Amino acid sequence: QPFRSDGRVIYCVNIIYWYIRLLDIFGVNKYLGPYVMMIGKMMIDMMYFVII
Amino acid sequence: LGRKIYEFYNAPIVKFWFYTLAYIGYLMLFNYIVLVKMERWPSTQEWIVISYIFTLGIEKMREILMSEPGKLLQKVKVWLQEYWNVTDLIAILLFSVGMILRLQDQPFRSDGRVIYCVNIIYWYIRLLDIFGVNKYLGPYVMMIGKMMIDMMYFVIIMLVVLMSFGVARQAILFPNEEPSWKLAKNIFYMPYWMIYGEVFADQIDPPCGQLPPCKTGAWIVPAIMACYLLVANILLVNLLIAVFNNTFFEV
Amino acid sequence: MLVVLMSFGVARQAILFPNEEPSWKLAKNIFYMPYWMIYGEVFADQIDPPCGQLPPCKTGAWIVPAIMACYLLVANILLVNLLIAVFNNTFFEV
Ligand SMILES: CC(C)CCC[C@@H](C)[C@H]1CC[C@H]2[C@@H]3CC=C4C[C@@H](OC(=O)CCC(=O)O)CC[C@]4(C)[C@H]3CC[C@]12C
Ligand SMILES: CC(C)CCC[C@@H](C)[C@H]1CC[C@H]2[C@@H]3CC=C4C[C@@H](OC(=O)CCC(=O)O)CC[C@]4(C)[C@H]3CC[C@]12C
Ligand SMILES: CC(C)CCC[C@@H](C)[C@H]1CC[C@H]2[C@@H]3CC=C4C[C@@H](OC(=O)CCC(=O)O)CC[C@]4(C)[C@H]3CC[C@]12C
Ligand SMILES: CC(C)CCC[C@@H](C)[C@H]1CC[C@H]2[C@@H]3CC=C4C[C@@H](OC(=O)CCC(=O)O)CC[C@]4(C)[C@H]3CC[C@]12C
Ligand SMILES: CC(C)CCC[C@@H](C)[C@H]1CC[C@H]2[C@@H]3CC=C4C[C@@H](OC(=O)CCC(=O)O)CC[C@]4(C)[C@H]3CC[C@]12C
Ligand SMILES: CC(C)CCC[C@@H](C)[C@H]1CC[C@H]2[C@@H]3CC=C4C[C@@H](OC(=O)CCC(=O)O)CC[C@]4(C)[C@H]3CC[C@]12C
Ligand SMILES: Cc1cc(NC(=O)[C@H](c2ccccc2)N2CCCc3ccccc32)no1
Repeated sequence: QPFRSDGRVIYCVNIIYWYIRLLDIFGVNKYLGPYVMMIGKMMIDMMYFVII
Repeated sequence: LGRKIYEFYNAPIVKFWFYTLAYIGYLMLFNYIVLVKMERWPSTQEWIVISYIFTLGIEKMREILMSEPGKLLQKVKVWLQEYWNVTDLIAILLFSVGMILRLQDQPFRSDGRVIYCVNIIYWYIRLLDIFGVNKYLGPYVMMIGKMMIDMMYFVIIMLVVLMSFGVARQAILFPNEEPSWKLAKNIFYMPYWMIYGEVFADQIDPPCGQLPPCKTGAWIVPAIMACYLLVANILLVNLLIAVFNNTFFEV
Repeated sequence: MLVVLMSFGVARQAILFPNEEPSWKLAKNIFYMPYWMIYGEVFADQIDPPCGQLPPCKTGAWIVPAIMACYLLVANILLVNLLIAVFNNTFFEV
């Protein structure tokens, strides 16, 4: 301690990333892949929206 | 006059409206018996509802027997090819199970009440099913179907994002909960009502250390809360705006 | 919407509050609670209050969060978006 709780925090943000990798693997499905590229282009447009 | 009354009452539109009025009265008496009490023996309204269900089951057996094929398993499969017949049979067995439980003593009576409520849910969905006769409601019904499929795929993606945020929140804050099934309750509880309005303003960054001491990374939870709800609400909800608009053109 | 909302309200007021005698306030509750549930405020205090730890839990008190989630989900998203699409395709003709 106190580095153990910091390691726990890093473990949680890595969970976040590995669920995003589970979102990445959904490009095999023909119904989820279009939604994934929606997430990408809508993320760019929301970056400009987030500025305004 | 006898030919007049017999020619009137055998008309299919008269049959449709009489069945609709009887279904309306059925839904009324079902509402009455799920709000008002039940004892060791049922009331007259609940006996009428039981009679409704059992005669509907007898009529469904008449539908199965008097169909077009001649083999028993073939005509049963032909009748079960329709989805509404499948859910109707599931509800009939559910009501009979609930009535068997309710005719027994406590604590099975409250379980029968629970089954009665979820059967109410189903019979209101059947009232939604009957709205395919109207030229203005039928398009809305097929919207409900195709939008339900698209929301199933949306619910998969939303469930991934929401589950990740809930796991991160319940692992940063509350860092000392032993193995219990209530952890899943928390991670599915908090973000799901976070989407829909109420952000739980008291629960986000409560004052600590000024009060219990702050957990390590307690400031990370406002940041991942902001990031999660942001991309969740705006990205996926708008996404569903675009999805349901491009579904409506074809329909 | 009235069909779906009425079914959820009847189910909620029949699972929870299982001991209310015949009174016209039952209709008040079943039209009260889901209608403001749609529009914002989800009544966070009233959903899964701690019981048995406090009055004992009614049977199936855990079913009300599930049917709450299912109801508002399909209610809010399915019908409200549906009205987005409906009002967009009305605006073209007008
Ligand atoms: C990835 C998606 C599709 C599902 C995510 C599910 C998780 C939220 C679940 C699945 C595995 C679950 C765990 C499986 C085992 C247990 C032991 C369980 O312990 C007991 O019930 C006490 C008795 C015993 O230890 O056997 C408490 C819940 C817990 C930690 C569960 C917590 C919730 C978890 C992580
Ligand atoms: C692929 C998609 C469409 C699946 C959608 C369904 C799931 C998101 C649902 C169905 C079954 C649900 C589970 C059914 C039962 C429980 C036990 C429940 O345990 C408690 O609440 C603790 C005990 C208690 O306090 O009653 C926690 C939620 C959980 C894991 C539920 C989490 C959400 C689940 C996985
Ligand atoms: C996306 C655009 C349009 C707006 C920008 C939003 C975020 C950049 C803001 C909104 C909420 C903010 C957070 C609100 C509260 C806190 C807690 C604060 O920590 C504390 O007050 C001490 C620890 C604690 O008590 O939790 C650190 C900054 C932080 C994470 C803020 C960081 C910046 C955030 C994430
Ligand atoms: C299906 C749609 C279109 C309407 C749904 C309406 C229901 C919510 C209503 C219609 C029938 C009503 C019931 C009709 C009769 C009564 C008796 C009533 O009792 C009294 O007023 C006391 C005096 C007496 O018993 O006559 C209390 C309300 C109650 C249970 C009503 C509760 C609310 C109900 C179920
Ligand atoms: C087909 C659609 C478009 C019809 C839309 C109208 C209905 C949804 C409204 C119109 C009349 C309303 C009813 C008028 C009066 C009452 C009595 C009211 O009784 C009480 O609140 C108890 C007494 C009290 O505390 O004042 C409960 C709601 C109810 C049944 C209302 C429920 C909602 C109703 C049926
Ligand atoms: C649809 C996708 C995108 C997200 C998944 C949402 C549901 C699957 C979650 C959200 C709210 C959850 C419920 C929140 C609280 C509870 C109460 C819990 O029961 C108790 O805590 C004990 C009884 C009580 O006190 O009510 C059982 C699990 C349950 C129904 C949970 C089951 C899973 C639910 C319905
Ligand atoms: C109990 C109970 C259910 C019920 N009603 C029906 O389940 C249904 C119906 C619903 C609304 C309007 C009209 C009819 N119905 C009755 C006879 C079998 C059948 C076949 C095909 C389509 C509908 C239908 N009445 O009492």
